[PDB]
Amino acid sequence: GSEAIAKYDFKATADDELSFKRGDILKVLNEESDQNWYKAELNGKDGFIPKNYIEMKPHPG
Ligand SMILES: [Cl-]
Ligand SMILES: [Cl-]
Repeated sequence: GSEAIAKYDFKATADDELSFKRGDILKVLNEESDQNWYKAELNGKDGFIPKNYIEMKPHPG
C-alpha cells in the first residue's frame, strides 16, 4: 500500500466510492493502475477514489 494526501474534499455519490476530506491520508491499494480511479482505504472504509484528488506521499527530502 501507498499513502496519499487528499487535496480536496470528495463526497462519494455511488456506493463503491470512498468519501474523504482535504488532509486525510488514504491508503491507495493499486497505485500501479493506469486508471483514473484508485482503490483506497480510510478509517476502516474502502472504495474508489478519484486519482486527481490526491497527492502520493513522496520519499522524504
Ligand atoms: Cl464513504
Ligand atoms: Cl522513507
